[PDB]
Amino acid sequence: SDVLTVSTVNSQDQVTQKPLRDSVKQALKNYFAQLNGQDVNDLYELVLAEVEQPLLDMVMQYTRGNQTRAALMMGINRGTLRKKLKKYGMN
Amino acid sequence: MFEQRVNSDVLTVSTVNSQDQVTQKPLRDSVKQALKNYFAQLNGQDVNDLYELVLAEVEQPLLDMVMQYTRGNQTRAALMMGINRGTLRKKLKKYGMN
DNA sequence: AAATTTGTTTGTTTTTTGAGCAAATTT
DNA sequence: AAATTTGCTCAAAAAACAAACAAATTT
Repeated sequence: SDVLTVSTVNSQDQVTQKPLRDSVKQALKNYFAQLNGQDVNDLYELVLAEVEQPLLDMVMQYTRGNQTRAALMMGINRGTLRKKLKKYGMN
Repeated sequence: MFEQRVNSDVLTVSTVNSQDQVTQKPLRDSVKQALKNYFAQLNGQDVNDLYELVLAEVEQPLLDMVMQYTRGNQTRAALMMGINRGTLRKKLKKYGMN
């Protein structure tokens, strides 16, 4: 059904899958909960950055550091990959 | 004084630990363990679109949640997300959420 | 009655892109 | 020895943009 899921455990010690989107939801819920009233400036180019670093780190781990297949997997350009690596400093 | 808070820890997701103790680990790891498992129960398939798949998993809620928090007001959400109002409407239309 | 926010468009800039290429590196 | 992947440059096509509004809606 859903390809992107994380394990969870309920009180009765049952491990159990759940969509990733359900964490992100929680993630944020909590963020907002936190700041009472403090304007939020850059929420998009934040969460992105907290989701690209792992995607990158991991779809390189999986390709043995082959930037070319790396890109083919991610469906984006050999170039823009080198950029995104520079951005988080990985290349 | 203000204790430091790393970015790792600015977006967190509660988890149970080795001493069934409730700790608070970065979203990062969710995205991390999510892809680990996506590879595991994969094998050999042509995977040409991995970026977009992740993205459309992360954009949906970000929008889902930001809109609920501005009780419908785009102009804010857009300003709050640090993105052009046009491109907000674009993204919305993509997932519904109109 | 204001004032804001919506729904459009019109043009510019910033980003992504393919397609080349020598040099380096893996097979 | 051969195939490939890097690191770069170019130009082209595409996505994001800010600035303008009238019409709609909310303060």
